[PDB]
Amino acid sequence: QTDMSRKAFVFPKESDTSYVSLKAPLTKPLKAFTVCLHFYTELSSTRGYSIFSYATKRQDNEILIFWSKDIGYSFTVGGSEILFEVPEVTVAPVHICTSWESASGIVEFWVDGKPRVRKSLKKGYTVGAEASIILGQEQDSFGGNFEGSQSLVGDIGNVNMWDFVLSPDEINTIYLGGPFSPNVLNWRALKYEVQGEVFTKPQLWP
Amino acid sequence: QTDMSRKAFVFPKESDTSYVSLKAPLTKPLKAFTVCLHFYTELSSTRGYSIFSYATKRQDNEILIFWSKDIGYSFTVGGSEILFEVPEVTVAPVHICTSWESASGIVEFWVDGKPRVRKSLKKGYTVGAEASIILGQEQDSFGGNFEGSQSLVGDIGNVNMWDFVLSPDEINTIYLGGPFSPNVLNWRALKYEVQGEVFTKPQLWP
Amino acid sequence: QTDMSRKAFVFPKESDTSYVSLKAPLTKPLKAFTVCLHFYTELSSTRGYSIFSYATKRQDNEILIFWSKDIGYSFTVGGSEILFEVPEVTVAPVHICTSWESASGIVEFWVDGKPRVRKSLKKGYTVGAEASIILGQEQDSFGGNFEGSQSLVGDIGNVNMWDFVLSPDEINTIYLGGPFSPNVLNWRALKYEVQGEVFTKPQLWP
Amino acid sequence: QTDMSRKAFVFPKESDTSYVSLKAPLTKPLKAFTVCLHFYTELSSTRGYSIFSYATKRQDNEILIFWSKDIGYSFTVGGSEILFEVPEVTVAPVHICTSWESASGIVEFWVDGKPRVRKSLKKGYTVGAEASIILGQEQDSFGGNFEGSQSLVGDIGNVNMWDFVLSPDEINTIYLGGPFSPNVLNWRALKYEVQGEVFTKPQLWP
Amino acid sequence: QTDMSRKAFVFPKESDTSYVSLKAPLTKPLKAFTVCLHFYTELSSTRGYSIFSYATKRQDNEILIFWSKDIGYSFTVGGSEILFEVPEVTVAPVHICTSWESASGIVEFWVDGKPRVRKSLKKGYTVGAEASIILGQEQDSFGGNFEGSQSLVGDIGNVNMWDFVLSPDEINTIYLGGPFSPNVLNWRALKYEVQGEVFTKPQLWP
Ligand SMILES: C[N+](C)(C)CCOP(=O)(O)O
Ligand SMILES: C[N+](C)(C)CCOP(=O)(O)O
Ligand SMILES: C[N+](C)(C)CCOP(=O)(O)O
Ligand SMILES: C[N+](C)(C)CCOP(=O)(O)O
Ligand SMILES: C[N+](C)(C)CCOP(=O)(O)O
Ligand SMILES: [Ca+2]
Ligand SMILES: [Ca+2]
Ligand SMILES: [Ca+2]
Ligand SMILES: [Ca+2]
Ligand SMILES: [Ca+2]
Ligand SMILES: [Ca+2]
Ligand SMILES: [Ca+2]
Ligand SMILES: [Ca+2]
Ligand SMILES: [Ca+2]
Ligand SMILES: [Ca+2]
Repeated sequence: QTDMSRKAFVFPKESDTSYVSLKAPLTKPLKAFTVCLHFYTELSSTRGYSIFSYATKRQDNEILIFWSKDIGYSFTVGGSEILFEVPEVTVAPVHICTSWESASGIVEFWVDGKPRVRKSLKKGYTVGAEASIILGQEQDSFGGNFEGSQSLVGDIGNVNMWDFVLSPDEINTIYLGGPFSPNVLNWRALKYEVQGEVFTKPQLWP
Repeated sequence: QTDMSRKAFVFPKESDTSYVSLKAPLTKPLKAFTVCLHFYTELSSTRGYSIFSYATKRQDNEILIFWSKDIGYSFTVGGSEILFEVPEVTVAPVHICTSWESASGIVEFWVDGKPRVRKSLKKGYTVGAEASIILGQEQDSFGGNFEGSQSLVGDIGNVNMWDFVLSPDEINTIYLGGPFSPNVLNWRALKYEVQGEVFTKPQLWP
Repeated sequence: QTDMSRKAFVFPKESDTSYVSLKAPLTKPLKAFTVCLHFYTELSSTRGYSIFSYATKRQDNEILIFWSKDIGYSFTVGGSEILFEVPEVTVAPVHICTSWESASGIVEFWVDGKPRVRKSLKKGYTVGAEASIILGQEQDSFGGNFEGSQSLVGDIGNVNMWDFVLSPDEINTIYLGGPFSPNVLNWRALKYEVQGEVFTKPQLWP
Repeated sequence: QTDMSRKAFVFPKESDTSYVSLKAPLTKPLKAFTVCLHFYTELSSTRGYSIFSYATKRQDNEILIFWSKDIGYSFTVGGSEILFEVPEVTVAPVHICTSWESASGIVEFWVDGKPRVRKSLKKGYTVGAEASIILGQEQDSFGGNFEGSQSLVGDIGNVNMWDFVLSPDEINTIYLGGPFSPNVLNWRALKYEVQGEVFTKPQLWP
Repeated sequence: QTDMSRKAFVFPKESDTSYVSLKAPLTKPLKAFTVCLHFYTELSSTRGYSIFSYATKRQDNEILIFWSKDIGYSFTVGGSEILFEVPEVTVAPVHICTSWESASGIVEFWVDGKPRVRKSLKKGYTVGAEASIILGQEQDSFGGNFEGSQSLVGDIGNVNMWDFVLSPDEINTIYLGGPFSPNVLNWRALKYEVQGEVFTKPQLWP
């Protein structure tokens, strides 16, 4: 386990080879999850990019968080998609927490600790446990077929994942930096492999 | 019996079918009232929607608070309508209180604790006590004929109603959240029943 | 005498008949005066209205503070006018103070405690003491012939008047609502008569 | 000598006859100087005006601070001139300090305690002390040839002048109203001759 | 050497002759650096200018920080350039810190203590120690061939340089004016040569 606390991955070039792959010894399929992360990039006015990409052998977009140019955050689970529109994008590091629940299909999207409206997606689905998690790229297969025009450029960090929906009060503790214990994927204890041109640096965000 | 403190109803998809019916003990006709409720929806740019629909067997729009696209809050009692202009709208949860008084016809409308100018409406009218209070839908008959295009999407909560006009000091306490106790419809002691795609979830607003 | 503290007059309808008449104990003519008041109205985008009309047998516009559509605050003394043009207006309660001094003709106009530039009006004039003071209407006879399109809609209150020019420091404490004592017209010791649709209600402002 | 503290001159109408003449005790030519003042006017919407004027038998614009419409502050020494352009202006009192040094020609212009870029002007020149200082008018002969379209309207005060360049730290104590002691022209011990319709009134700026 | 603290160099007119040379005590080639500085100029809307020019006998733009009109900051190493574009610019002093690392090519740019996204430049390059460092001008030969169009006008100071990439925390204390000690170029201990119309004055920025 590597403690990545206060560190961030830097993807400083547009490329299809640069990525990191994050391990998840997860034994059971996800009836719900939350994923939170920090990212920073100036691509938001140039083009879309993959922020977080979870894939399984049956489904290359099993969870994906994706900025889509001139729209906002695409959030898609099980290959079906919703949009959270962002009409005035800004150049700053941004903290997103997203969460999804099978029992109701409710999606929550939180940006910088402010909630977006709850939306419905994939009620009754179940996210596969045998999955490849990739940062820095969008993957179109179980572990590859990355597209250079979908790569992230800039920084990502504080990637945390839970197998349950965090309440609003928990998400405030995340954003404000209280203590917490992610039970699927944990930045304090991350297991990962780095590929290509990717660096670990001090985080820019406070 | 249910105490909904810190919980909100979620209507996560547009339909003609998802709604909740709220029950009131009142049998004395309302010579005045206040209703306060907190809600969050992104429909405000796309289309109109019904925030709070109060029908009586005589009259489908006995009280209604409604958002009209590019107009602002429509408010109506006894089927007669006034408009509160909202020249620009922002995506965030919004708390409104509205109160009406037959003896003067004055309507007050309050948005996030800031008052709109008082207006006259239906002086001398009297709202019927036999009531079908419905959230999430607009009703065009007593408890039915919902127009799906008028449905709410998103969250509603803290629905409280009083048989009298709250003073400005009380209304500030409602918004900032101090102690109070309504006598027509109390969120902390809410008789309700639920139909269709409706969920009770932790409230997104502090 | 009525202490109108915390209370305001509400004019909830257009009419040529809703008004209040304020009685001044005023024997000697005014070589100088100050008037301060709160009002709140949505007419500002739509048409002009009379904030404060002071009339005499010789002159129906002996003092008049008047909003002029797409122009701003007209202030007239003795029927001569100057304009404090406002480039754009916002819907919130407004506090104004106006002072005038015959011995110099200098007018000061204050809005929310911010001074507008001093101007000259009717140097050496003398305002009559035997006056009809009307709130809610503009008058063109001594006490009547109101014009409906000039009537106020919404609220007025904290109407105070002094037979001398307040300094900048006093006018600040008027806006802050500190200790002061008017001597021509006092909201805590008001003598008035109400005609038509007018109501006394809690004030909508701090 | 008169202590004008807390007081300001008021020019309440446009004319070419109202002005006030300030007497400097100075006898030795100025190789450097600073002047600071508060003024307030609405004319910036409409026309240029002479804020501070200094003239000599040989030169009518020996120092002149002048608002040039659609441009900003003109500053001129010895009849040559530079602009500190101002793209956005607002109706409020404004405090300016300007300072000049023959040994470099560097001008500093400070507006509301926030500095403008240093610009060179009349390097090596020398300013005549046998001078008439005028507020309210531009000045085209030693004491006269005023131009009505260049008169100031509104208020002027805190006129202070030093025969040396104040440091940046000193100028902050001016703007924040701390202690200082001018030696060419001192608002706390002023000599002046008021002429025409000019009034001394309590200042509007804090 | 001189302690220049609280003082800045003023370049008050455009020329191809006014410049200062800073004598780095530098002997071993730089595999990384940080340079921080304050500058203030109104040229940013009119034309580009050289903020900090480092050259070696082989290479006239060995490190160059430059403003490109309607583009933003150009940062170049070894003659290769990246843009940190700026869509809106304001007339105020600006503090920049910039860093580069040979081992990765990661460039950081910090404007007023806000980080720009990290970008890749000149991986594996090395920066020569035998160098001419010049402010006020761009240099196209080792110590000369200045272009008037590329001269700085206005003020520059607090120039500090390190032979290593400062962390985000260390860069914050620089912006906040906490204690630090540069090891390549130090404003507390500057060695420099001055040519032409350049002056040392008290700094305008806080
Ligand atoms: C989310 N998205 C559809 C915009 C892009 C990803 O889809 P795909 O390229 O992986 O097929
Ligand atoms: C308020 N409204 C008139 C815009 C919509 C509701 O009217 P209705 O559809 O119930 O007849
Ligand atoms: C509108 N006005 C204040 C300029 C003039 C009003 O004159 P009048 O309508 O009272 O006769
Ligand atoms: C143009 N100016 C306003 C800076 C100077 C005017 O000098 P003058 O010709 O009006 O006396
Ligand atoms: C402006 N620039 C920094 C991109 C290039 C400058 O080239 P040069 O003028 O130093 O030769
Ligand atoms: Ca894919
Ligand atoms: Ca893809
Ligand atoms: Ca209806
Ligand atoms: Ca309907
Ligand atoms: Ca009249
Ligand atoms: Ca009239
Ligand atoms: Ca002149
Ligand atoms: Ca002239
Ligand atoms: Ca060069
Ligand atoms: Ca060059």
